[PDB]
Amino acid sequence: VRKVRGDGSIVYLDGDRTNSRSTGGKCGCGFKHFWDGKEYDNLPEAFPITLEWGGRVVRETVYWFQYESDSSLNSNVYDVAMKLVTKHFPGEFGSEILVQKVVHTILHQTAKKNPDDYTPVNIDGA
Amino acid sequence: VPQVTWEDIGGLEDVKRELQELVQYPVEHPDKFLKFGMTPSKGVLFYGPPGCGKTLLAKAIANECQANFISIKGPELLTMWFGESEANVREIFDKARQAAPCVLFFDELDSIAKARGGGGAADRVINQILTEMDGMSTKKNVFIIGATNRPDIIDPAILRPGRLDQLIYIPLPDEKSRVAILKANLRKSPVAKDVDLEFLAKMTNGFSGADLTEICQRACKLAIRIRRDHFEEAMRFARRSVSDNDIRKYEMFAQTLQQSRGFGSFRFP
Amino acid sequence: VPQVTWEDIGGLEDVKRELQELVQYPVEHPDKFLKFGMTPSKGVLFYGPPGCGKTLLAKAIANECQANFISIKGPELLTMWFGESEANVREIFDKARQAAPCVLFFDELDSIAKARGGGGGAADRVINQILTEMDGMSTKKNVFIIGATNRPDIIDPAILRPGRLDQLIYIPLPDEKSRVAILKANLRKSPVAKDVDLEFLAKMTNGFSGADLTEICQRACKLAIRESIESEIRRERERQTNPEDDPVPEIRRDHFEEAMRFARRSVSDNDIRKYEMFAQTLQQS
Amino acid sequence: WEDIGGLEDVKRELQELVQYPVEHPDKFLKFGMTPSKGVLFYGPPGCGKTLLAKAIANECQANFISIKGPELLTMWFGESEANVREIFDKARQAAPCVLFFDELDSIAKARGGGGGAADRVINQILTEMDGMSTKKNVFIIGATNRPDIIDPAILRPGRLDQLIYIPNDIRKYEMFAQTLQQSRGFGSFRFP
Repeated sequence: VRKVRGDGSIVYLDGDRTNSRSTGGKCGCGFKHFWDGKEYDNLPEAFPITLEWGGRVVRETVYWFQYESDSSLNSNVYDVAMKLVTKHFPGEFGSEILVQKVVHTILHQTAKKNPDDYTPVNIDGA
Repeated sequence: VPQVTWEDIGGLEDVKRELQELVQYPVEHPDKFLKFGMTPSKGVLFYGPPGCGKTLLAKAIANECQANFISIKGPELLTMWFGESEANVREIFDKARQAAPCVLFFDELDSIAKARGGGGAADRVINQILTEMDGMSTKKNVFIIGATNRPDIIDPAILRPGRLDQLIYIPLPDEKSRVAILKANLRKSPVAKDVDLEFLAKMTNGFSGADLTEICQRACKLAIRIRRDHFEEAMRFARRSVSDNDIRKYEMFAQTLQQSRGFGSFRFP
Repeated sequence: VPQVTWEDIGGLEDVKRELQELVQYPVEHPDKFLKFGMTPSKGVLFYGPPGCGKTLLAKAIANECQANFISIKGPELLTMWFGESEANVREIFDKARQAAPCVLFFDELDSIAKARGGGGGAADRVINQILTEMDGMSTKKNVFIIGATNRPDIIDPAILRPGRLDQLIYIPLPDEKSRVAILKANLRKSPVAKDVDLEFLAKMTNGFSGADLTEICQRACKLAIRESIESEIRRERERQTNPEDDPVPEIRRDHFEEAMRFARRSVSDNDIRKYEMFAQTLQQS
Repeated sequence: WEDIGGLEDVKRELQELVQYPVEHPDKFLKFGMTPSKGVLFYGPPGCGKTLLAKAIANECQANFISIKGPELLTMWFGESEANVREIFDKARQAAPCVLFFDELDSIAKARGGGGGAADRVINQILTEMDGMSTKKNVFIIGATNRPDIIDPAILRPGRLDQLIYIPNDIRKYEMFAQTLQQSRGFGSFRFP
C-alpha cells in the first residue's frame, strides 16, 4: 500500500504493479507495471555502464525498455545516453564523445539477441 | 543520366517527395525560388541499412530531373585519403560543375571515418568536400547526395546548414518496395508466370535490396543449370544481411531526430 | 565590406558596445588613444553555441566601421593543418594588412583542436603561425582579429593571453528582441503576409539559435514554393483537360505554422549550461 | 583435380562459378546474368586453396596469375598500392584468367588481428574489382587463413561475395562457417 495523489492515483513508485491492463506481456501479470512516472507493458531490463570523463567514475545502471507494445515507450540509446551524460556530467564540454560511447555500449549490451531471454529487473511485486 | 526510374525502387513516397523538392523544384522552377527568396538546399544525406537502394534513390532522382549523375564510391574516397590525394576532390566537383545540372553522389561518406576506427572526426578528404561545398555557387544546379551507413560517425561539420543539412532515413524496403525491387531485378531474365513475385516479397520481410538481389541471382543462376521450384531452392539460401539489432540503431536515430521537433503545436493568434 | 548591419541581429547591446570600443575607437579616435597612452586591443574571441551569430557579429562590426572583412572558415584551417601548409597564415595576414582597416575572422579557431580530439599539447602548426603573425603585426594598421570558437575550452591558451585575443566575449543564444531581428532579416526580400506576427513567432521560439530561426524561415519558404508548384500543376488537369488568381502570392501564416512542425532546437539546455559555466568560471576569477 | 582428394562440393561450386560463364556465355545472357567477379576461400593453412585455384584454372585452360602474401605486403610497405592496377592489367591481358590472391588477410594480419579494417592495398584491389569489365572473364579467388579479419568491404556483392570453406584450430573455422549459416534458416519458403 502507498499514499494517494488526491484524485485517487496511487503514488506508484518504481516497479509497482499498476491497475492498467498489460497490452504486451511476458510478465505473467496482465497489468502494466510502473517506472519513472510512466506505465510500461513489462519491467525494464537493466545493466551497469561505466561513464569515464574528467577522471570521474560513475556506476550508473541503464534500464532498457524493449518489448513494449505501444512502440513509443521503448528505450532509445540516443535519448538514454543524453540523459545519463547530462545527469552525471552536466554542462561539460566534449560530452558528445561520452554520449556516443554510451550509445555504443548500450547497443552492444542490448544486442545479446536472445529474445527468448528477458531478465526482468529484480523488483518485488508481481 | 541514369536509366534507373522511381519504379525500380517502388515505395519510399516521402523520400521521393523530399528528393523531388530538393532537386526537381529548383531546376524546373527557379522563378518560384527567386520569388520566395529561398536558397535551394545544397545537399542531402541518406542514412540507413546497407544495400537499401540509397544509390538507387540517387540515380532515380537524377533520372527524374534528367540530370547527370556522378557516383564517387567509397573506395575512391579511401584512395584519396590513403594517398593524400584529397586535392582531386576539387576537380571532381568541377566535373559535377561542368555537367550541370548534376547529382553528385558519395556512396560512402563514412568510409574514411570507418577506416580510422584517437583523433577527432575531421579528415583531409571530408575537409576538401566541405571546402568545395561551401565554395560552390548555388546558381549552378549541382546537388550533393551523401549516403552513409553510419549516420553518427560522419563528421558533424558536413550536416551544418549550407551543406548536407537534411538527413533522410532510407529504411529497409517494405512489401511494395520489395515487390518493385524483385520485379526490376527480374526484368532482363525469362521468368515464368507461375511465380507470384508478391507472395515471395511478403514472406521476405526485413530483406534489404541486396538480399533480394542475391536471392534472385541465386534463383536464376540455378535456372542457368525460371520456375517456382528454382526460386524456392535459391530462397533456401536466402540471408538477411541486416538484423533487427542493426535496424534498431537507425530506427531510434530517426526517432530521436523526429522527437526533437516538438513545436508542431505552434499556432498564430 | 559586409552588407550586414546591427539590425540583422538587433541584440547583444553590450557586445555591440565592446566591439565598437575595440574596433571603432582606434579607427575613429586615434587621437584619444595616443593621448591616453592605451594600446589598441589586437583582437577578441567570440565563444558561444553554434549558429548564434558570431559571424553575424563580426560582419556587422566590420560594416559599421566600413572596413574590409575577410573570413577564414574552420575548413581552411584544417586544410592548412592537414597539408602542413601553415605558411599560408602569413599571406592571409598580409591580405588583411593590404586591405587596412580589416577585421580578420576565424570561424572555428578550435577546428584543429577538435580534429586532434579535445596525446600532444594544446599547440599546433596553424595556431602557432597565427600567434606568430599576430605578434608580428604593425599594431597601428588597424587590423583586428576576431576569432570564433564553439569550444572555448580546447582553444590553445597561448591564443588567450594579453596582447593576443585577450578579450573573450560570450555570444549567447538570441533573446526575444534578437530573435525578432533575426526573423525580420531572414524574411527580408521574401513575400510574407502582413498578418504574420513575427513578434509572436520570436516569442514562442525561446532557446532557438539564429541558425534554427533561419531553418524555420527556409522551411516556410520551401512549403510556400511546394504549394505554388502544386497549384501550378493543378492548373493543368483542370485546364488543357477542361478548357488568373495567384494561389500563393505570399508566405502565409499556415506556412509558418507547418514549418514550425519541423523546427528543432540545435542548442540543448546542456550546451547553454556548458557555455554559462565557462563564462562563470572566467568571471569568478 | 586428382591432385586433391575429396571436396566434391567445393569443385562443384568452383566449376559452377568459373567454367559455365567461359563455356556458355549464351546461356548466361539468355538468363540475363552478371557472373560473379570472384570468390574467397577460407580454412586451415595448407589445405589446398592454391592447388584448388590451379585445378579450376586447368579445367578452364585459363591462365593462373598468383599474387602471394609477400607481394601484397611488399605493396603495403612503401605505399606501392598502385602496383595493384598493373596486376589486374596482367590479369586482363589473359582474357580467360584466374587471378589468385594467396593471402588477402596478410596485410590485415600485419596491422594486428589501432585503425579500422581498410588499407591501401585492399582498397586498390576493390577499386580494380569494381572497375573490372564483365566481358573479360577474369576471376579473383582470394584466400585467407583467418577470414574473420578480412576486410568486410571485399565480401560485398560485385566483389568476392562467395565464401567457401576449404577443410582447436578447426573449431574456429567450423564456428565461422556456422555463423555464415545459422541465420540462413529460411529454407522452408514454399510457393502457394
